[PDB]
Amino acid sequence: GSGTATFGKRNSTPTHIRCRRCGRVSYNVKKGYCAACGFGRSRRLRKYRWSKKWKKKKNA
Amino acid sequence: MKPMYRSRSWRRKYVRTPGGRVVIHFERKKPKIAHCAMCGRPLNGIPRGRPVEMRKLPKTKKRPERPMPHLCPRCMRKVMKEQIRAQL
Amino acid sequence: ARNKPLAKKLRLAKALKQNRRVPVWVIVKTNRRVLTHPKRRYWRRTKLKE
Amino acid sequence: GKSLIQQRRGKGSPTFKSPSHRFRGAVKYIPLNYTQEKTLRGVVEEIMHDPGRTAPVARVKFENGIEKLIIAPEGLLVGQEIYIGPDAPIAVGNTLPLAKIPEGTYVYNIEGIPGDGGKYVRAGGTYALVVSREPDKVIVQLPSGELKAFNPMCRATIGVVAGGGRLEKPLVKAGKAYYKYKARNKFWPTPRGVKMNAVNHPFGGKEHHPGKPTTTSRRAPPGRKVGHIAARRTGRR
RNA sequence: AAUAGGCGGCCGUCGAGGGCUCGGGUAGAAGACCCGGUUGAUAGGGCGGGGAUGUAAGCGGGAAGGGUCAACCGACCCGCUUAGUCCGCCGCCCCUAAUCGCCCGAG
RNA sequence: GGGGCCAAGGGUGGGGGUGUUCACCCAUUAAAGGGGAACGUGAGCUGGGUUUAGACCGUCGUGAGACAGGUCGGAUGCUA
RNA sequence: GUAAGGUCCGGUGGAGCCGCCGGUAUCGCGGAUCCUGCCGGGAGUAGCAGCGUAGUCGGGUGAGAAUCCCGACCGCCGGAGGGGCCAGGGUUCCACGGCAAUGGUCGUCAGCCGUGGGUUAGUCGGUCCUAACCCCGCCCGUAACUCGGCGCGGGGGAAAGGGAAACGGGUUUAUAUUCCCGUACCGCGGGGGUAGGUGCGGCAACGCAAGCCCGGAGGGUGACGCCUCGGGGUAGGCGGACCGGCCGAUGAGGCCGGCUAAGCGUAUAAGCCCGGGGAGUGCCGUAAUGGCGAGAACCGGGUGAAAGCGCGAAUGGCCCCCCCGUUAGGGGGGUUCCGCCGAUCCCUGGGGCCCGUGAAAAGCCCUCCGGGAAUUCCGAUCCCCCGCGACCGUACCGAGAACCGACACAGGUGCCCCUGGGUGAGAAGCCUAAGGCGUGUCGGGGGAAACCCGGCCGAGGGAACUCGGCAAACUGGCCCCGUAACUUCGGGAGAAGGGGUGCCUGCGGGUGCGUAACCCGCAGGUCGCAGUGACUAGGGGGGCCCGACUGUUUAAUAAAAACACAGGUCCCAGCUAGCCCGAAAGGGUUUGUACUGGGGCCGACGCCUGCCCAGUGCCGGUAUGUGAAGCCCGGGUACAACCGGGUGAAGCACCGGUAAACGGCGGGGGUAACUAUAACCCUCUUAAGGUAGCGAAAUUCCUUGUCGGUUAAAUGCCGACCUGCAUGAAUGGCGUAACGAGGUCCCCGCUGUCCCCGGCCGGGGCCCGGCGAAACCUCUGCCUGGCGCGCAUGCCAGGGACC
RNA sequence: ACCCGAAACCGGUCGAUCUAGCCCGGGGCAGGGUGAAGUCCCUCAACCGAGGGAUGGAGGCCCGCUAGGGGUGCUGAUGUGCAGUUCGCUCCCGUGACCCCGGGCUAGGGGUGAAAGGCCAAUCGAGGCCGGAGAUAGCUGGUUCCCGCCGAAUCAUCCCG
RNA sequence: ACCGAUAGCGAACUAGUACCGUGAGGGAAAGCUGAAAAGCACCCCGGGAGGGGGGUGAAAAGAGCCUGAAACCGGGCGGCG
RNA sequence: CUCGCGGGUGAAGCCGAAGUCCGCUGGAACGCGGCGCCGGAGAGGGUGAUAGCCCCGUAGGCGUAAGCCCGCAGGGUCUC
RNA sequence: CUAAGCCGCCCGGUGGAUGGCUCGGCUCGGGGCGCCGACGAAGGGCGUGGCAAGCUGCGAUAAGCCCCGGCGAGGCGCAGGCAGCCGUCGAACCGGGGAUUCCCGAAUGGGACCUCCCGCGGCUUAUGCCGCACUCCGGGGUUUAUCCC
Ligand SMILES: [Zn+2]
Ligand SMILES: [Zn+2]
Repeated sequence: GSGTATFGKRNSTPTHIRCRRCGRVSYNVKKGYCAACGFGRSRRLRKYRWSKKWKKKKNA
Repeated sequence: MKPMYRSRSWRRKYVRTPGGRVVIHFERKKPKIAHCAMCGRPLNGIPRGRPVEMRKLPKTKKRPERPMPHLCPRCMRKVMKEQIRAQL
Repeated sequence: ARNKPLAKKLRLAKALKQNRRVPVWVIVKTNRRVLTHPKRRYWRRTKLKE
Repeated sequence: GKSLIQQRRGKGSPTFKSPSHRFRGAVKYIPLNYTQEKTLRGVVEEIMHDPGRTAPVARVKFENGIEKLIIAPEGLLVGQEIYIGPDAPIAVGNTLPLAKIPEGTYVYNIEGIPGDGGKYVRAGGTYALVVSREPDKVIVQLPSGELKAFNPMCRATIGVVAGGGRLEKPLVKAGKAYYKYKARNKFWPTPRGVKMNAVNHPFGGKEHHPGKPTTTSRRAPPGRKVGHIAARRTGRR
């Protein structure tokens, strides 16, 4: 196992869904927080200086 | 069948309609009879049924017409005698 | 799938409306310069982002 | 290396937490302000089996209207009347201050300090012996064989805890053990450090044998206290 | 067989000799080889021979017994019955198809 | 029978224990010869021994472990 | 021009470009298993088989048909390849018009392309309640936080848990409990009348319409585990009669249809209960357990489920017949019983098991407490009628092509819920009805081979094969008889071994009203090689090692002797404890309390577990020595730094306990008597010198030890010896019934494993028509003897060779 | 610092749809066999006691292609596969320490582990993502136009050399 | 005194777009007709795609559009065979 | 401080000279030869070729609401 | 007059190099301008065109609406089409000021397994408006509740 057969058990609830704040499909639905912006867990946006995606968004 | 009806809390009956089709009817299991407060013995004069069936009936058709309808007659006599003896 | 929240249904509707061919009169207006757009999708092959 | 089971238990993960929602509730005495200088009578309503208690429990409805859960003593009768207070008769099921219990009596559910709620001698089939009664302390012999001094105003109940003698019957079946320990979420089955890996246990290794004496100092740090901890002696005496 | 042979015959300076197509295995992975091709028994068909199983369907009679000890039912047996069925074997009979047609070829 | 010469056309087989080559043994036989070919031959086969990862015993080491010491298990790709 | 290169001539092209001097630079291509793009040989080759081998004949369409459509015939699944419906998918749904591309071939076809359309709710689900659990506010910690956290207050948390209410007929190309028709129900509010406020019948259990509004308390229900059994009922099925149709010979016989929802009204069964009654040399009762002066037999009576019955409801659905039929329509009949089997589907009761105890809350009903009006008045849980019931989902697949795995993937997800007839114990195997399909999708040809993979058989011998009986074969179901060593007395056990088995004609027995239905025996006749005739369907026995047993393990080379287990035993801890997480706050064990919590080792069961505390470790004491800072004293410094001494905790030194703590258990001096043997036996190096057991062993080097058995032959196996290189008592010793896809040896039987291989079946291989790649590739490619980096197609001398 | 290549180390964050463990709520396992405790009955003798038949349904019991689960041998098919773990026959468990589903918790020197260094999204003797980072190496490979002139060395001392 | 579409920012253009991973996050390819569409009216063949004539344009530069190298493939020509 | 006034600056923006003169090639002159002009403008771009004078623009100048800045004048406060 | 095959030239196919071009990049002395938000920001979701998919712009007044000023005959975006409409009562376009500005989002009256739902009070006839998060500051009331304005 561990391969093709195990990949067929992905019919359960998705781990991440659309986020009401950032608009990305990264909202952890079971834990109730976003893995992209931190919505539902932090008042301020989730930004890290080792991450370049928020700069990619604006071509900065 | 639907997953909600796949549960055994529903009772399933196979019924054939006048048009010849075969359908499955579902309904909820009836509650158990009321029991005595003290000795836990079955009561009388209290019909079994769901809340809708209870509300379908009038007041006098849901409990016997005697004091302390929540106790069996033996416990009722016990309590009444004890109370009067204590009073006197 | 049978039971859908309204917002997800609306997003699916928007994607469905998005998926369509380029108008022939638009092709004529651009003089065969604009033929296709990046948002074309095949349901069995290209899945929605959500 | 990796962590030990005893270390992992300290973090309170669901693998190690007590499922304290299947049980019947906490068993503690009525607040001391009710018991002191006033005796109350209660009626036993029902006797039940508490999933994790090692002893049966009982419900008591008191004259003042308080419903409480108590550890039922051996021989308790449903519908029986019990008393809690300083002026209660000496009998099984009654709770008395330790200063009012004649010497040589068996008691259970002894308060460590007056009003705490009872801490000592609550397992099934256990009792403690009241040895002496002094103005400053009451000496009681506990199941472990220790003579402990209690404040005279500590509250205790007369009798013995029901359900004694369990260990007479063997469990026989690994499945019986499985259900027994699952009822309490106690770690079972258990591994052996000698057959663990060296990364996992101090005794681990390919050769199944401890490489060091198994008596560990009391000053050893966490992650090292395994085997015989601070053992004065070992072996068969 | 680079000394790449000998002989008889036919043809050439339109034309001998071949190929595809045709009915078949003394043959066979494709090719190739072999018989026959109206100058005919190559295959099919008809009849006969010789074989392999083992006595067909149908009918008549009997049948342990049952049944009103009647009518009627009955596994099975006997006679017509060396039967019936089949034959990747053989002989005789041109009855059917081996026809029409196309192509290379030395000078 | 013992020793030796010419002679390589042919044969030189079957079984028991052992992974065995070898060696030993059994009944036959004229004989049951020794070797080379990448210790011929795994894009021919088998995988018993050997040489990973699991595990047991003995010995050595405080220990992790080790043993040209035993012991059980352990994959063999191909369209020329 | 030695050259890096330059310049001229002839074509294409349509817009910029160069000589010389002096400066600047991402300034010069064959490699880097270099990077990006394109294109080659492999190649018109492999693949388009294996797990379900499926098509054929007429007709139609269309330019074009093996592949599309209709009819017939032959087939496949038929406990799913059929029916219904989640999650996931997201328009794949429906009609029409099409074939540039996609579809393993073709295509008029489509889950493809283009154009239009499709999802209708008071009753179905979310919405409401709460469970495990999560979040926010205060509070404490943190340098700090979006970080960690106990306690309070608040909120969330199930589309299969709890939880108000609807069924049937018809309708669309595509929606139906949603749309139309018929007939109902629940929630809220309103308008009349009435019961009651102020009423009755029963000894009783109880029967009743049995006041209204607000707040509170109590009780019940909601509300529950596993195993097993009785009783009642319903789906579904079987047989017979009789109305219609089809087939059949317009014989016998066979097949099809003979149907009935919610909602209203209505009763008993079991349990429980009430009144009378007054028992034992007992009585009554169940499938079984059982009940009785604490009230049994026996009489009456109350309350109590699933169902059935009546309306709903025959005009509806179904079957049939007739007049019309260019087309479009219109009418007339049946739709009735009996007897059986019977659920895994419902209702209701017994009984048994737990060192296992198998949820909460909203909601609903009843009673009781106080409070508020009501008299030409108040007023229903009763009867009749009227008004309002919001928001979101609702199409379709639901999988061998609509999901995940890059795919129209033989995997996984969903075997998630259900299964007519015959044989049969059976939801097995086989055949078949309904339903579905010919799309587990390339077709055609053929003694058309060799060879490969699946299958069948095989004379004589029967393991001679092989590391090893790997693979295959033998036995096989049911009934009767009959069953060993050993044993933990339960087992071993279906040990082993032997006999029978079909069909037909009748009798007898069980339960039964029944010649209904299901089982159990007896007698006779008879056929074959074979009667569990297909299908289904154990081969067996005797030794040894390991592990007691069921169970778990390296997903993807190890399933085992490894792990676990019940049992044994040791250690810490009396609670603010013991052990543990953390930076802290606080926390786990803890809704706990020695029959407990935590920490090791061995590992069912039987008999037992010997010696050693010097070594290491742990524990207790610590008189005495040493022992840091701090403090004190003297010196020194106009003050300090600095030097000397005193006090001196823990820890070490020191003393004692402790081996089911780590681990060890030799050597000689010797030994004498008989020759070896040396056995008892006495003594020293350091703590003691291996006890009971077992032994060439999963431990033994010499080693294939020696002796005996097994074979004709024995590096094997079993028993024994002891010389144990280098066995041993809880890192346990020895033994052990039952158990094992564990390793290992032998015997009967069986067989193509082999002597020695030979036939046959289906699928590939081969040819033809189509779609069509990849691994790989310095260029090329004959040999003998040599040279060479020491094993060359390419070099040297020779040989040979048409493509 | 002429250009390229490491295994690795550190920081912050993301994952328990696979899989490991535990909590809450649910669905499922044809058919047959054996026969534990319990409760009894009959025939004769009766000082003892012998002989025979019933009922009852327990079990980490037995057979079993029910469903479902596992993966022993063929070291079979396939092995540029149907498939980056599959298929067939054979085989094992199949009322329990059983199988499965929805809602939850445990997160990287950490979790979980009937203990195999196993599992933690095809990755596990320390996961993935991004950043430190163009890390470093005495080790391997590469380094592009022509002609002209002269033209070596692998040997002495010292270095964890 | 920078680059001139494999260069220059990843993006000269419907570019942090399409796409890959549950996630954190990773992240392309793709410019040019002509001066003016004057973008081929009509005829024959073909089911269609398109082919041959004939027209437009200075030049098809014919939209698969400025130039059109090499690799590779097909035909003719010259040489060997 | 501005009931008031003046000025500066300040959005879009406005003005701004000189050939479309003959001949040749050309599909089309920005080209070649000839004849001219402006220039505080021979920077750069487009226009059917390479254009000081075809067009934009440059050389040089102008205007602008609100806002901002400075000042005049009047009314106050405060400091030595 | 040799079949396959090899090299060379010509033509043709395949491909996209080279050359020329550039509304895009990169770098830079000097110059200008530098914060937006509860009067609800930035990022995002969904809508919006006659034919309209992407981008761009806008928000149910939805490639737009109104007022002052500049320009002066065309205009309806990238984007070369059909049809139609707007403009001399001055459009398009440009600078300034206004109006509209769905939903989520610090998101705030309470909730999010789905950027959608459920609430409580005054005004209003009703339509329909205005208030209600937490942690505080300066005040008032009383119920002393951190309860209300
Ligand atoms: Zn987010
Ligand atoms: Zn009672």
